[PDB]
Amino acid sequence: VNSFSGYLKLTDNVYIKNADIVEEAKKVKPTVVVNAANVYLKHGGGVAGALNKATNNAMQVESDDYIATNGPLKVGGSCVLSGHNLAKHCLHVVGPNVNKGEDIQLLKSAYENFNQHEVLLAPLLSAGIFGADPIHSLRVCVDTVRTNVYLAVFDKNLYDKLVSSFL
Ligand SMILES: Cc1c(Cl)cc(S(=O)(=O)NNC(=O)c2ccccc2O)cc1Cl
Repeated sequence: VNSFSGYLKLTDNVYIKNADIVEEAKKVKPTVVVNAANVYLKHGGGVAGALNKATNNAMQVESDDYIATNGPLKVGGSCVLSGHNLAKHCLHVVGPNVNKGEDIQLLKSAYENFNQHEVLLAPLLSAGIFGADPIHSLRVCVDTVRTNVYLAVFDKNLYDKLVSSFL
């Protein structure tokens, strides 16, 4: 039993809801919140911009030190950093950005990072400003992630579309 509330059960381990991931994280304080990161951990917009704003820019400060030490992530890769006031940990995961021309096949590799964590609050990877079809992202999520994933979808119209088309 965990503290997530109001989710629709899509599969054995995947749950989906219309929610602002920032507000969901602040309320649930999950062990792991997933950020829709880029390879530079520059949290300017989209989900990353919103998560970073909620930490009063502390996520960005921590991230800049991480990059200065380690260099950029790989597309499809991840790193674990602090969750600040939102979660115990933040798993920064880089899905391919379609508005950059990156290979959508890397979306499966990106979701594989979720399997290192028993329970996660997460957005759909590569959705939104990353340019991929959120329906496809959901399919890859369900077919790749084996741990318990709670997907927060900000847009109510998109949430409704995501449920009604799910196979
Ligand atoms: C960067 C990013 C990611 Cl990676 C994931 C999500 S989401 O999982 O909340 N889905 N939402 C959408 O695709 C969307 C599309 C068109 C208009 C509004 C939308 O909200 C949002 C964002 Cl901005």
